[PDB]
Amino acid sequence: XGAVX
Amino acid sequence: GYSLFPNSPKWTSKVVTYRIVSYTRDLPHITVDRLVSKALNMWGKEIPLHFRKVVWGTADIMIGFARGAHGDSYPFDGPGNTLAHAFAPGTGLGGDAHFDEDERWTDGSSLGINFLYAATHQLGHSLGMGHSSDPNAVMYPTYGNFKLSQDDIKGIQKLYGKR
Ligand SMILES: [Ca+2]
Ligand SMILES: [Ca+2]
Ligand SMILES: [Zn+2]
Ligand SMILES: [Zn+2]
Repeated sequence: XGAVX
Repeated sequence: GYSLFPNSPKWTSKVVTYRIVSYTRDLPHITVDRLVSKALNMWGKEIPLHFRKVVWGTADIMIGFARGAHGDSYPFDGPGNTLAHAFAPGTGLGGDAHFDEDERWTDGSSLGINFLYAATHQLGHSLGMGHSSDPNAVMYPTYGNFKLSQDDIKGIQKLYGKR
């Protein structure tokens, strides 16, 4: 892969 | 060109800590340490932010290698498919960067995914970069001797200001 949390 | 995350999350202090929590069998430990620093400094030279390394406990940016499920909502998946992933700035999981141990990683002298490139992409996410529409950008969504593109620099400086 960029993830939010 | 570049994108950020919604509501522009960013680190709020002038210093951000980081820890390499787990290593890969593919490289010496010192080699991973030196490449992570180099990746961080590519972004750091452009902006008013400094990185401090820690060796124990919790740091802002937790970096490591893992096989399979490893405590977040995005478990790794064996050889192939997903390679790595990272999170936007914030408490807890925010900022962290994870690499799948079930690939092959290289410092440039062997077969593998180029770890310096990969770490620069993932740590761009850890500082608040999203994906770019510009193919020349380190932050382009697909993996494809290097530098940050002009789009990468414009985006990071939009979020932090200029050094
Ligand atoms: Ca964190
Ligand atoms: Ca995988
Ligand atoms: Zn990405
Ligand atoms: Zn993860």
